[PDB]
Amino acid sequence: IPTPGVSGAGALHLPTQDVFTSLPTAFTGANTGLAAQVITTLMCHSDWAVM
Amino acid sequence: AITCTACTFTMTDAEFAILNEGVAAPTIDPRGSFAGLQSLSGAPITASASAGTTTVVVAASNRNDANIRTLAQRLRRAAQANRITFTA
Amino acid sequence: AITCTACTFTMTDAEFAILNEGVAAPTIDPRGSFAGLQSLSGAPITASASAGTTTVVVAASNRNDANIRTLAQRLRRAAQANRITFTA
Repeated sequence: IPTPGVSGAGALHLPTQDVFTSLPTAFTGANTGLAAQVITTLMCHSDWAVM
Repeated sequence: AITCTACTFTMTDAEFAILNEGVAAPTIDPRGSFAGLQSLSGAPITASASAGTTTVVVAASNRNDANIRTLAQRLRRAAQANRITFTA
Repeated sequence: AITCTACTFTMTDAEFAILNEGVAAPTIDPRGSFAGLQSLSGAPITASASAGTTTVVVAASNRNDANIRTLAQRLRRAAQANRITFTA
């Protein structure tokens, strides 16, 4: 199943109360496979989200 | 003299059938999420189907604020309950 | 996906100015009754004037259930407070 934030098939962790865009899965251009992978790091304060 | 001239929602036939308790477009199932709207003149909510797309509107003389709010609330609740996307 | 394709309200220029703190149609007063909605893709409310009639709509990408419900609620409250007839 896709990682959180990514919209694929069988996605389970997509946002449901907010408008969202799927996190990038691969860089484009001349980037090669290992350098074409995407990791999303989150710099956030404690009030960035509410559960 | 404040009037609502259009309160329209667009769906696919599958999602409408899910939210109408499996019933097709032309009629409103009493157990569904489109039943219970207050009727000022006849049916407050009407639905039509065309090319696989279902249009759900509030009737011409039933477009008060309460009907619009109730329709939006029921659509949101049904979409969240049935894992349907209520795109803006 | 469930989407809203039309959320349109019609009033007069005098009534709109009453609701918009006296400002003309092509401007939403930040202190008025049409300010404070959720901005998803810009201005959530757009108003236009034509032939003495003001049309207030929710923008294309801001038509979620919350904006529609809040707009209906604010219209009802402003009409009741200012004794404006919501004929719809």
